[PDB]
Amino acid sequence: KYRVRKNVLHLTDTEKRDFVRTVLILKEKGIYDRYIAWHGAAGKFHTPPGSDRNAAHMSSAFLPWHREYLLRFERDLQSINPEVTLPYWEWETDAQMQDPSQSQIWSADFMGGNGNPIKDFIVDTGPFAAGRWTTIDEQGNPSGGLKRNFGATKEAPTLPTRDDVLNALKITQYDTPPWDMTSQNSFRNQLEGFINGPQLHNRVHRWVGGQMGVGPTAPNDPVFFLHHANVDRIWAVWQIIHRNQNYQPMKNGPFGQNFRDPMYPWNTTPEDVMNHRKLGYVYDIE
Ligand SMILES: [Cu+2]
Ligand SMILES: [Cu+2]
Repeated sequence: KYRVRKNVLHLTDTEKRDFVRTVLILKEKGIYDRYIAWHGAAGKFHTPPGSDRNAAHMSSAFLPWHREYLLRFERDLQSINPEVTLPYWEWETDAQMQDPSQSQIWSADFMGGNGNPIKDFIVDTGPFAAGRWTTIDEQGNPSGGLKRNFGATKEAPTLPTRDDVLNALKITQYDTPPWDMTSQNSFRNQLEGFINGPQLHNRVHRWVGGQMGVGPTAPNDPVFFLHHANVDRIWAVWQIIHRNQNYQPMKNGPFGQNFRDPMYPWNTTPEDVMNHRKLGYVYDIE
């Protein structure tokens, strides 16, 4: 309840400067790379093998997986700078703008801007511009630059709306069998965005483009964590609202998806991260 995750737009220039600096440090130290690989590994871990579901996506573990993932990242920032916490990108408000790409999150002192269509959508502004920040491909080999291409996709010309987010918060069950991308009247499948996809979470990735367009390379873009911080806030808000609801499946789901299963690549369980306050953080909106 001490660490407070703030909205990006409420950040002081110094806070924004300190977040970036710490992320750059994690990168230099070789720590940042551990996160990208954990994510890649996870999406490759199929539950069960042959199934669509994996440890980190397309099933019930989606929400807790990333919560643990973000918890570990924040602790790592914290080891560098005890004053630094993970902010969130409230994409639903930016979506209200005439031109969302005009959001302050993309300023040169923070995330940097859109991709340069002359350099194949390589990002050349900001702290994470090519030549300042090295990227890795799916194979673990250098890929040579952050790429972004906002709203370029026919399927996802726009970010998700405030109404889209409110409509997910109305769903009663955390998830429903068969605990996959076809799960109906499920908050998890809804938020993840497979209901008439891409919506919500999935929709943000498609809208951002570049590495953020494809799962395995998503975290190469530091905006990945800001986005997942916002996703985690929505879940946390749901938990407050539907407080007689609990995680599902409690059992009989596939191994890795149940309440008390370890979440590959770690030993952490969904039970372990069910209460975010217990983890030592809370979002501003409280
Ligand atoms: Cu993920
Ligand atoms: Cu994601």
